[PDB]
Amino acid sequence: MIDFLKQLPHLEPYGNPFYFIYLGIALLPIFIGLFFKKRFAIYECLVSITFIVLALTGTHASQILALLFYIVWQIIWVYSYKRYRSQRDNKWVFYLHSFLVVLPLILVKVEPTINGTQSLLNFLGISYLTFRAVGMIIEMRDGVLKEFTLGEFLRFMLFMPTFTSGPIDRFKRFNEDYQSIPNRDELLNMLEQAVKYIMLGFLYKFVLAQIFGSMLLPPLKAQALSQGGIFNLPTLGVMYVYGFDLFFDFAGYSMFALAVSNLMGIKSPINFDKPFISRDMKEFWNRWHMSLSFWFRDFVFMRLVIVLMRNKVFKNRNTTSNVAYIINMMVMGFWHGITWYYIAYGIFHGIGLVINDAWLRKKKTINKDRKKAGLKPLPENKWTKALGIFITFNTVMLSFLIFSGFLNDLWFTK
Amino acid sequence: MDVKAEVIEIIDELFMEDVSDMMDEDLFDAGVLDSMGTVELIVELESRFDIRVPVSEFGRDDWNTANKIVEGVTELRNA
Repeated sequence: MIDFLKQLPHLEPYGNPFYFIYLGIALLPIFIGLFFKKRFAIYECLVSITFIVLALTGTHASQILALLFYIVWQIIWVYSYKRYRSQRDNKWVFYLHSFLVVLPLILVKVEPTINGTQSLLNFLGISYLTFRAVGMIIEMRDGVLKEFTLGEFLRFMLFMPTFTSGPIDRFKRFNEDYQSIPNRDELLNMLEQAVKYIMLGFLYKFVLAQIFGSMLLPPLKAQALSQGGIFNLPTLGVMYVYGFDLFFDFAGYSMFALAVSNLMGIKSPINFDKPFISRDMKEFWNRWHMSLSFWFRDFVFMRLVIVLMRNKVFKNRNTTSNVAYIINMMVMGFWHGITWYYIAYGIFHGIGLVINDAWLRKKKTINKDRKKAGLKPLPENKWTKALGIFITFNTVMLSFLIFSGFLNDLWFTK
Repeated sequence: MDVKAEVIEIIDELFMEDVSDMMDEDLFDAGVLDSMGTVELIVELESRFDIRVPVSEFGRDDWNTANKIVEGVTELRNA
């Protein structure tokens, strides 16, 4: 049965330009359908299952079973909470259902720390699917979700264009978007945006990410390794080159994801908004991997701050804000993986954001110190702005060096 | 007791500025609430009204003006 799945044809999602010929032909009925305000429920799941399967039919095609296990496991615990939430509503019950929904993801991440090998529950989109699943447990807890079909839950959680890595979505927003098919010219507007996003994605992924990733990055790493030491000039090279590579590869993907989604009628959340012109660390997270950041903001950060303010655990206003930042960004690090550098990447942006916030507080009190002592407000102009951008850009780029796990090669190969 | 009167009287307890007459002001822009100040209001809005406030559905344009805070509390109080 595993050998059958391995024999099965394989197409990596947005792997080449010629992939879009298949998906284009395939989605064409769906898109034409939406102009007459109708969806083909059965055909939409068939074409979704095909492409999800084709994305998973690699040399480790056995993961399809891990996905099949996952859907069953999620149905159980989502419905378990749905059934419960009708009558009672308790803290710890919600915590248990949250833990259980994330437990396969926890097992996948934790495994190679113990084992040195992968979990059996591991399949491609697992890290991005889990957010959709827990999302419903959280939304039921807040009493903002009450009614849903198994069809509605399944369409959302295992949506085809955003499966592997694509933008994180929330149920209420996805469902309403799917529920009301956009009108004729708004739909044509999405076609225009889809054909735009594919053109850009082509440049971003197959041109630019190619130059940075496969052309410049490999010899730069090779050289940096020969040089040795805890840092060298070629290591400053990999820092920028990888940074841009990470951005272009992921942003290009995200655009493809958004484009395919558009052809499927719904408009998934965006991931990037000119992240490098950000003057602020605070601003950066409003521009970088937005769907992930905006999720973690509302579901991990915001929720944690209330708990530390309900219980008034810390002395002042700012420590509860600081602890929430460091925990939230560290959990995000753990989400990437349980290796030293992902956790480092986490704590980095943690203390990065507290430093950033402490400065904004200090700048406001220095301005009041000046205004009351006679002096004019501290200067804010094109060069202070640029300086901010410059500091931010390099903080961000250094973090991507940590994130790349290249510092593991340079320091610890031995 | 009145829902509108208590929201008006909780806002100038933690922040100390009455906004009863000029009420449709954007509280983020008017300099009433911090990044952290909204969290502090939510906690006291829960303690006073016996309602648990959805902050994971909280949009930016949702509960920004005092009138949308008053009207939103009443909807969550019974319905």
